[PDB]
Amino acid sequence: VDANRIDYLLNLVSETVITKASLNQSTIEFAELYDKFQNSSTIYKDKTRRLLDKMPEYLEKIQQGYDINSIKQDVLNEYSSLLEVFGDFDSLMKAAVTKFKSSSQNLGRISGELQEGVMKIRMVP
Amino acid sequence: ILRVDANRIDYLLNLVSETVITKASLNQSTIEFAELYDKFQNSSTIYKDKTRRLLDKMPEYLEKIQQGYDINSIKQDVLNEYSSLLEVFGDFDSLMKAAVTKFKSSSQNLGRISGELQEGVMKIRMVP
Repeated sequence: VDANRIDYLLNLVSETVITKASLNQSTIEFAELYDKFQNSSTIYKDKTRRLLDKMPEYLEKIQQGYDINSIKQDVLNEYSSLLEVFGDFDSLMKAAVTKFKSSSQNLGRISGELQEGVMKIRMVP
Repeated sequence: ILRVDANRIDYLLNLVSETVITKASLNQSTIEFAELYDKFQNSSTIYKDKTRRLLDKMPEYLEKIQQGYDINSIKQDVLNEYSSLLEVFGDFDSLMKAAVTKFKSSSQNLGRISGELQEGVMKIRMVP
């Protein structure tokens, strides 16, 4: 066999180990993203329960003549942040998907090269 | 200008086959996470619509109770908005966790295969 053909196979395996390292890093990124979603989900579900449980106190104040605008001020000040409870989940997720897709596609390219290269040595008599 | 063992080349073929299988599984995991991103985006839009509606309704509904509206209808509608909001992402947390678990499994398998490929390809090289 050609010496340079075997050195190409060694270089492809080197590319595989690097791609393996990047894919491992991607598993950690997606585990972190799962944790972030799970935490934000539990937090919003807990906080929205607290909001509903607060409503009778707001009613008591209104019944005593408290300004409804002050109630609105209290509600929005405490609870409007619910809108952002997931933080940067979506942008972090999109970036992690893009990075994972690139590494996975590169692995496909390497594996195709490995397949054809080793298959062509299997064809030498 | 190199000599290689035929049987070791067939062994490397089986390692490359395992690599291709793992790659196909990793590709499906990229699609799974892309689907989950899209699902999060769609459900997050609904989540914000529902949260804005609940926040707007609460002071309005307090005023309506004071104006003499049927209080049960107010309580019921708040609870109905609240349960819709609690369920807006459905089983996303479980689906995301399962997707991470599958990806971790295939990634670890790739690490094992890559170690075997490294030793396998280096040992086919014989002199003269």
